[PDB]
Amino acid sequence: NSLALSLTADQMVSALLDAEPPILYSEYDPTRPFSEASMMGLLTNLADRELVHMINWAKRVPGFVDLTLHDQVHLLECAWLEILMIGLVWRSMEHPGKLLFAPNLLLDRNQGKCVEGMVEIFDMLLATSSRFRMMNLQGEEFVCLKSIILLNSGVYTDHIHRVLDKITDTLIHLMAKAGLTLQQQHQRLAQLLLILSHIRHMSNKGMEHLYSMKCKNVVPLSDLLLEMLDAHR
Amino acid sequence: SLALSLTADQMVSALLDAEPPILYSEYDPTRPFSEASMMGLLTNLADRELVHMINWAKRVPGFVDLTLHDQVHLLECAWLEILMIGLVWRSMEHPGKLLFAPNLLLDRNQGKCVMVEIFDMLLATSSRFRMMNLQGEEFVCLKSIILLNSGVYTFTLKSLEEKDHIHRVLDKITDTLIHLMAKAGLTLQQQHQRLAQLLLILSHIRHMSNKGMEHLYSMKCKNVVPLSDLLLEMLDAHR
Amino acid sequence: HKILHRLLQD
Amino acid sequence: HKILHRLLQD
Ligand SMILES: CC(C)=CCn1nc(-c2ccc(O)cc2O)c2cccc(C(F)(F)F)c21
Ligand SMILES: CC(C)=CCn1nc(-c2ccc(O)cc2O)c2cccc(C(F)(F)F)c21
Repeated sequence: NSLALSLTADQMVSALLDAEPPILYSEYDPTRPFSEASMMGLLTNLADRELVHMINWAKRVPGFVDLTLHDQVHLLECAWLEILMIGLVWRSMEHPGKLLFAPNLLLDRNQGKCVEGMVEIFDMLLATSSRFRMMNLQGEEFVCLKSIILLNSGVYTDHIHRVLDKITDTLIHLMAKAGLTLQQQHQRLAQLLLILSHIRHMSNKGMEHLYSMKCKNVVPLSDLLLEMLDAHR
Repeated sequence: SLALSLTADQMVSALLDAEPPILYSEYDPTRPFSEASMMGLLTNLADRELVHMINWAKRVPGFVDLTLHDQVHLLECAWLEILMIGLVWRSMEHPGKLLFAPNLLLDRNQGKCVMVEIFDMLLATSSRFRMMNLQGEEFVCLKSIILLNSGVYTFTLKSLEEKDHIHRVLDKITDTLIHLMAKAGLTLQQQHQRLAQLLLILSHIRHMSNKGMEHLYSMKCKNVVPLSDLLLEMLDAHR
Repeated sequence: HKILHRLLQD
Repeated sequence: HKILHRLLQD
């Protein structure tokens, strides 16, 4: 009874591409953040505005609409940080060694290593970006990956499974379209999906640090961010 | 080396033979046991399993090709993930229960905390494998994937060479998983879908591990549940 | 009641 | 050094 499963591969790709949220900007102040207050201030600000675009993007992901409101809330609560991060590493691809949080906000590990901030997570994101770049990740593949994260991350907590299969078909469709052999297709599929385990890892680590930021209570957090963080505690 | 030259069936046989034994807990029904008692059983058990895991790891095709420092890192990152998937595997035929050991079969009820959420995630995961009819051959491939993949992005140069070798081995294991599914009479589409399904599970196992490591840290701070020197060092690396 | 609940309705 | 390191190299 879900329309998602009736879509074709190209239809799914188009739906997802049309769903893509815009790339948002940070403040136009040109000072490069080296403190935690300043940097974390910019990240919370950015994440807040992105969460609104993400919420409306999610509703345009095929199959998501068919879920109960409660299931939608759960999936978003589970996957919001993963979705932001994979977006980050995506737009950071063409800037090796740097993290493009926004077009006007390009950070390096010297700002990251700069308290706390966290350099470990910073480095993880960079490695992920570099890997996406070396794989020559395509935009169409990226959108499929991001939607998988949305539907899968909170799944454990048939529709979702059947929808996830459709997205799998769509990824293979894209790879076949790119001229990849059968072996290259399933190898690239595995490579991409295994990246999701690390994205999960970074999200969990990031959530622990966001939680710390909350407790330190310096750097106020929006109600939405605290509720998204609460869901994890 | 050997890992790259191995056929699919050779890879499977090698992994199946490298399988660690199923250890017993020290659970005793005649004893009271708090709920830090159950955790004591599980940490004690995990500690003993770790020696056998280290053994199993060195027999994972391509693992020995790595430097001791890389092998150490991979195990520090993946040990809890590996124990958990092992748990879920042997718990398949026990719906609603987790078989930590042949003499330690638990349902979600028995105190714990609210740890229960991790318990339920393990139950759900195990439930997933059951409906997919996960095969032992597939399982051993998945477990070796965890080992080689979990810490691969948190290890410079020539250290880059180690990474590439790991990616190749992973690629080979992917080829092996497909080989198995094809053997099972699955259509290409069904092979790709099953492959994805299996790999997505690993995301949740990573999640369960992460949550587990947090509780583990808690147990250390509380200082009631005994943790082996090895478990503490393992926990040390993660933090 | 959470903000997500509201925003998901819009 | 590390126990894990010791257990591995033998
Ligand atoms: C320098 C590092 C590794 C910080 C981690 N991080 N990255 C983002 C983020 C914000 C917007 C976006 O579009 C994509 C993102 O990944 C983010 C948002 C809230 C908390 C944290 C944390 F984990 F620092 F608390 C975050
Ligand atoms: C009650 C629950 C589900 C706790 C999670 N958990 N499960 C195992 C474990 C031990 C042996 C084995 O063969 C397989 C396992 O998953 C384990 C080992 C150390 C710490 C924890 C911690 F801190 F997460 F509780 C562990």
